[PDB]
Amino acid sequence: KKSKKMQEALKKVDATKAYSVEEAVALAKDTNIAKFDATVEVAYKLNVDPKKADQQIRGAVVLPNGTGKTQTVLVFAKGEKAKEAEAAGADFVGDDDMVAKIQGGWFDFDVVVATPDMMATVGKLGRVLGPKGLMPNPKTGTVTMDVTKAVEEVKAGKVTYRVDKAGNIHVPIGKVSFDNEKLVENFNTINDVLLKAKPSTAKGQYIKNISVTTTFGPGIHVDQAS
Amino acid sequence: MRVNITLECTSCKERNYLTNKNKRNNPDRLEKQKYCPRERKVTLHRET
Amino acid sequence: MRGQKMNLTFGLEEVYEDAEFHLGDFDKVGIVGVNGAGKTTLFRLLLRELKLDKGKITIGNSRIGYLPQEIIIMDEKMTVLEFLAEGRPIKKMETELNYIYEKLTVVDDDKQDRLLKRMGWLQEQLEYFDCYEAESILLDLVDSMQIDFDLFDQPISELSGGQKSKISFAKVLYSKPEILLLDQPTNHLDSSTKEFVTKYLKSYRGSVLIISHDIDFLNQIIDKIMYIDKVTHKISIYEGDYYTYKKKYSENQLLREKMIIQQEKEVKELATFVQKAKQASQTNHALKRMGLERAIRLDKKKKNLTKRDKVYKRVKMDIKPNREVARTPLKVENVTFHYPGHPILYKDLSFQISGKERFLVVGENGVGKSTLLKLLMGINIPDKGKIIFNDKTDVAYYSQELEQLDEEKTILENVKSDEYTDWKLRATLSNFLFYDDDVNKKVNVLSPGEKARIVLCKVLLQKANLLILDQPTNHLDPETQSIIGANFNLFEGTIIVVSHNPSFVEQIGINRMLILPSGNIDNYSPELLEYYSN
RNA sequence: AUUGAGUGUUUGUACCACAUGUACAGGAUAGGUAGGAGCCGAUGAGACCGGAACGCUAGUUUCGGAGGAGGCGCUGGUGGG
Ligand SMILES: Nc1ncnc2c1ncn2[C@@H]1O[C@H](COP(=O)(O)OP(=O)(O)OP(=O)(O)O)[C@@H](O)[C@H]1O
Ligand SMILES: Nc1ncnc2c1ncn2[C@@H]1O[C@H](COP(=O)(O)OP(=O)(O)OP(=O)(O)O)[C@@H](O)[C@H]1O
Ligand SMILES: [Mg+2]
Ligand SMILES: [Mg+2]
Ligand SMILES: [Zn+2]
Repeated sequence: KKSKKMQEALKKVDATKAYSVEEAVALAKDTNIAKFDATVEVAYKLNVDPKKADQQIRGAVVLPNGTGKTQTVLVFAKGEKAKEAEAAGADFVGDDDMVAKIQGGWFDFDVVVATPDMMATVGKLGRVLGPKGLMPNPKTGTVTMDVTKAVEEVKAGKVTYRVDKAGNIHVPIGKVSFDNEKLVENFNTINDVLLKAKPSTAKGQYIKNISVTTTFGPGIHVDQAS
Repeated sequence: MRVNITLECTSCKERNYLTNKNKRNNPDRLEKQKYCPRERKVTLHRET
Repeated sequence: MRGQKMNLTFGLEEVYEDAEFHLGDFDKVGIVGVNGAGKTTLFRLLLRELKLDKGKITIGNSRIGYLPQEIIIMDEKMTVLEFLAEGRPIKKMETELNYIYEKLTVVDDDKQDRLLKRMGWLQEQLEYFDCYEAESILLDLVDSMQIDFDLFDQPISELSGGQKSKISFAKVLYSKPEILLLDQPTNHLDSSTKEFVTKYLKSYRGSVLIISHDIDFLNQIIDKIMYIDKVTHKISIYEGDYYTYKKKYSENQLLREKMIIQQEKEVKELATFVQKAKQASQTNHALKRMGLERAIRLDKKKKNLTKRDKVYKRVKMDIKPNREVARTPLKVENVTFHYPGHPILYKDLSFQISGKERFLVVGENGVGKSTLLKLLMGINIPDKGKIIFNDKTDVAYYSQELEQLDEEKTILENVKSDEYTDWKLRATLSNFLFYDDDVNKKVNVLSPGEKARIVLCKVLLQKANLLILDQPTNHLDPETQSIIGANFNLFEGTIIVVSHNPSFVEQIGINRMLILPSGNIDNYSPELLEYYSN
């Protein structure tokens, strides 16, 4: 069912033990034996079922230490505001008509933003950015008058989150090479934003499970009260 | 079947009037323009 | 789904009186009741279209898929694809979302907060109803009921009754609902199409309430049966199938009848003694004393004596022709017809009816059955050929979709005829269960079943010798169907009938069947099944 | 309640093992989401042969035999994915 490396990694993990965040992250630094700088994932099994409209959860958080990987920012801007995006460090900024170039080109880029009324034009390309997840959603903070802040935050390592219809939310908190202190700080930031994002109509226990996992290692259950 | 009814004010919902109707001759809810003492104005009143 | 102390009274005729019902989740409930019992009204309460005069009706927050008893065609020019697409709110939200973008450009810093929230919800809502459905619907038609794509671009109003029922059923499924409220989902379907619907409803994991007058169809699906009583204005919920409901119900009414019998005997006994004392000599003091004492018991008895519910009256039909049939009522010779822009339905169609004959126009959905009957009456002019009616033949037409009633006028106004006086009209409407001021009701507020009786009454009042009936038993409660079939059997005239109900055709006793689209004038027999198979 | 042991049968619940995912297009059986350029293998790979299960009849999954070292993915087009 598993290779010896995963079997060996399994021996270092207790299936029935809920680890503290301090222990789990440090253990993750030993269960990331994959032959590359694997990412570290956190999965919360919220009790909310997104089938109900008021139960849906979506947004983004500016991770304090970032994920350690650059994000390519595409900015739809009007007037001199476009130069503001370039000054803020936008990877590439497009006019109203550059959507045609994006259509069939300039793919393999990470995020899109509107400033903010450009959405009247971005709607045409929404069917392309939509299913790919690139559609600028105000709930995620990709649409705003403060494009100068939006651009620089993304370069700082803003990571989006979205509960799937099954009732899970996954987010990359950083690379396995990160110091546990920095890694813990990112993990805690994710915890706070989710609690702040708890829907007002939630009932019962909110976080039914937290699991830490590497790109290749096993999941590690952790205590939300720790 | 003659029955007693109340005519509510369609504006403020005050049950302002006691009257009666024959349900056979007036199946639908009786509607009248009656003075509402709350709003101090003539308003449409409907049986509730 | 739960309802408490339900009350609802349209004018003077009441529907529910202190009615109650509790439906557990994941219950395939079969709703049964005579025409007018209030089965459709229950769904309107669930859909919040209606409000109870008194009481509380409780519904779960889950999304509900509703299949109306009547097709909702907002505009005549609506296409089938437009009709189906309206099942999902994708188009509606996009039109709203497109306007939101317009407002964002116009408004700079005033309404942005409100607009941004509205935009976000629409995107999240749109993704929840994944916009990939455009492709799924196209193939949902194929896998559902073999609905051809040529219909997909055709106006919905031009479809046949059976075809429309397929589209409406598919639309409900297209919406991806959580609770299924099906109001006669197989009203016009043929035998083959009914098979698919049954299998899907058997497999459907969720809760599904079915209003149906088809006992066999329900028995295969129903696990709980809800009976809407027309006389007690109440709701009773049984566990089991239609037969179990009939068995439990028949026993309960039997046990109730016996109770009222014994209470009457005791009242008669006291009454008989009270009278004996009443007529005794005034000099018999003790008997007079005992007579008054029993008069007190007699009074208390008569005040606790349960009233037997008046058994709901069944329809009485006496259809007789004014004149006599000929040996050749109808002559059809070399008749060809095609709807402009569509393939020819039949070529050189030629048949000849014999008189006092049961003529069945067999076929499948969308094969030309209703077109042929419309052809005879004169609604459709034949592209080729001739249709000749003998001067001795009077014709009465029962259309499939109930297109012979004025929704704006009342029941009495619809049946008004130059040949019938007022009391004559009322007497027949009472035979069709329209009593007293029930005939002044607008046709627009009647149920499909009650409207079918008015159409039948129009056919009866003609006293024609040829009956062109297009699915007569549709919308009728099972009891009224058997009455319809039995009375037609005794009709002393020619009957051209179309019916997908196997029971109804057996009662009429068909003589010759005309198969479509392959024109085959054949003697009626269980070989009808052979044609259905082939 | 005093009132405690079991067995068996039928049931409610929760983990735990297993297996299931074929709309049309599309390499063809892509169930959802995230990470993902790497992943697996003489701890005996691909291919081959036989048994078994599923099956929408296309194929998918699993066990064993022989053999001994190689394969899969990224890149590529299709698609809402
Ligand atoms: N006004 C019309 N315009 C264009 N096409 C029509 C029109 N009426 C019917 N058609 C087509 O004629 C075909 C058959 O006509 P018809 O209405 O008689 O079906 P049917 O025999 O009554 O089937 P069923 O009653 O079981 O639904 C249908 O495919 C239908 O699409
Ligand atoms: N606005 C109204 N005004 C007067 N009477 C009404 C009104 N609405 C409904 N009724 C009556 O309510 C009664 C029962 O309602 P409902 O239409 O739901 O019966 P039904 O069981 O669904 O009919 P069917 O089974 O034949 O389809 C009808 O007889 C109808 O005449
Ligand atoms: Mg109804
Ligand atoms: Mg027809
Ligand atoms: Zn008032």
